[PDB]
Amino acid sequence: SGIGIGFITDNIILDLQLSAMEKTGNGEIVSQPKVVTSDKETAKILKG
Amino acid sequence: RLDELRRIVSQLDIPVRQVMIEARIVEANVGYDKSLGVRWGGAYHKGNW
Repeated sequence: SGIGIGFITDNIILDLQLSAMEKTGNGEIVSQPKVVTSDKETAKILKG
Repeated sequence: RLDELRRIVSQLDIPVRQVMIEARIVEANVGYDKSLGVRWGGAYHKGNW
Protein backbone atom coordinates (compact mmCIF):
# COMPACT_ATOMS: atom_id res chain seq x y z
CA SER A 1 0.00 0.00 0.00
CA GLY A 2 1.65 3.19 1.24
CA ILE A 3 5.32 3.51 2.07
CA GLY A 4 7.65 6.38 2.77
CA ILE A 5 11.41 5.66 2.85
CA GLY A 6 14.17 7.94 4.13
CA PHE A 7 17.69 6.55 3.90
CA ILE A 8 21.18 7.63 4.89
CA THR A 9 24.11 5.42 4.02
CA ASP A 10 27.32 7.40 3.68
CA ASN A 11 27.64 8.81 7.19
CA ILE A 12 25.44 6.13 8.80
CA ILE A 13 22.95 3.74 7.25
CA LEU A 14 19.55 4.62 8.69
CA ASP A 15 16.50 3.47 6.74
CA LEU A 16 13.20 4.80 8.10
CA GLN A 17 10.00 3.60 6.45
CA LEU A 18 6.36 4.32 7.23
CA SER A 19 4.00 1.69 5.81
CA ALA A 20 0.28 2.50 5.95
CA MET A 21 -2.81 0.86 4.44
CA GLU A 22 -6.43 2.03 4.73
CA LYS A 23 -9.29 -0.05 3.33
CA THR A 24 -12.98 0.80 3.22
CA GLY A 25 -15.57 -1.57 1.78
CA ASN A 26 -19.35 -1.19 1.66
CA GLY A 27 -21.45 -4.07 0.38
CA GLU A 28 -25.24 -4.10 0.09
CA ILE A 29 -27.19 -7.18 -0.99
CA VAL A 30 -30.95 -6.94 -1.47
CA SER A 31 -32.75 -10.14 -2.44
CA GLN A 32 -36.54 -10.39 -2.64
CA PRO A 33 -38.55 -13.51 -3.52
CA LYS A 34 -42.32 -13.15 -3.98
CA VAL A 35 -44.61 -16.22 -3.92
CA VAL A 36 -48.36 -16.42 -4.52
CA THR A 37 -49.98 -19.13 -2.42
CA SER A 38 -53.45 -20.51 -1.85
CA ASP A 39 -54.92 -20.11 1.61
CA LYS A 40 -53.81 -22.70 4.19
CA GLU A 41 -51.52 -24.29 1.61
CA THR A 42 -47.76 -24.57 1.52
CA ALA A 43 -45.79 -22.99 -1.30
CA LYS A 44 -42.10 -22.67 -1.95
CA ILE A 45 -39.69 -20.58 -3.97
CA LEU A 46 -36.14 -21.79 -4.40
CA LYS A 47 -33.20 -20.19 -6.19
CA GLY A 48 -29.70 -21.54 -5.81
CA ARG B 1 -82.99 -48.49 -12.45
CA LEU B 2 -81.82 -49.12 -16.00
CA ASP B 3 -83.05 -45.71 -17.13
CA GLU B 4 -81.59 -43.88 -14.15
CA LEU B 5 -78.24 -45.53 -14.74
CA ARG B 6 -78.53 -44.50 -18.38
CA ARG B 7 -78.90 -40.88 -17.32
CA ILE B 8 -75.86 -41.24 -15.08
CA VAL B 9 -74.08 -42.68 -18.11
CA SER B 10 -75.03 -39.63 -20.14
CA GLN B 11 -73.59 -37.35 -17.48
CA LEU B 12 -70.40 -39.40 -17.04
CA ASP B 13 -69.59 -39.84 -20.74
CA ILE B 14 -68.60 -36.18 -20.97
CA PRO B 15 -65.41 -35.07 -22.76
CA VAL B 16 -62.59 -34.23 -20.39
CA ARG B 17 -61.55 -30.62 -20.90
CA GLN B 18 -57.93 -30.10 -21.91
CA VAL B 19 -56.26 -26.77 -21.16
CA MET B 20 -53.04 -25.39 -22.60
CA ILE B 21 -50.91 -24.19 -19.70
CA GLU B 22 -48.19 -21.69 -20.57
CA ALA B 23 -45.84 -20.76 -17.75
CA ARG B 24 -42.92 -18.60 -18.84
CA ILE B 25 -39.67 -17.92 -17.01
CA VAL B 26 -37.99 -14.53 -17.41
CA GLU B 27 -34.46 -13.94 -16.13
CA ALA B 28 -32.88 -10.49 -16.30
CA ASN B 29 -29.30 -9.81 -15.25
CA VAL B 30 -27.79 -6.33 -15.32
CA GLY B 31 -24.21 -5.94 -14.17
CA TYR B 32 -22.06 -2.81 -14.02
CA ASP B 33 -18.63 -3.10 -12.41
CA LYS B 34 -15.89 -0.46 -12.45
CA SER B 35 -12.44 -0.85 -10.91
CA LEU B 36 -9.71 1.79 -10.80
CA GLY B 37 -6.22 1.01 -9.49
CA VAL B 38 -4.01 4.09 -9.16
CA ARG B 39 -0.28 3.50 -8.79
CA TRP B 40 2.65 5.84 -8.11
CA GLY B 41 5.99 4.05 -8.02
CA GLY B 42 9.49 5.46 -7.92
CA ALA B 43 12.48 3.49 -6.67
CA TYR B 44 14.89 6.33 -7.46
CA HIS B 45 14.16 8.00 -4.12
CA LYS B 46 12.26 4.96 -2.71
CA GLY B 47 8.80 6.47 -2.89
CA ASN B 48 6.21 4.00 -4.17
CA TRP B 49 2.53 3.67 -3.34
